[PDB]
Amino acid sequence: MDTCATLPSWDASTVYTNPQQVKHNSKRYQANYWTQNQNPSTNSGQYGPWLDLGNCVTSGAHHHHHH
Repeated sequence: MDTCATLPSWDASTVYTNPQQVKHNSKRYQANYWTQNQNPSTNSGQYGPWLDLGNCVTSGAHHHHHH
């Protein structure tokens, strides 16, 4: 069962926060701070409302070592 089918989801009215993951069209994205409600691709420059994540699952290997 998918790692990316248990992620939180965004709500259209809600202003989003620091980089938790939210999902849409069964992929995810990550907000940095308050959103623009614009496309992320076009905002791939100056200001970063939300990042468009290339993957769904987190990367292999874990630099955090469970302290």
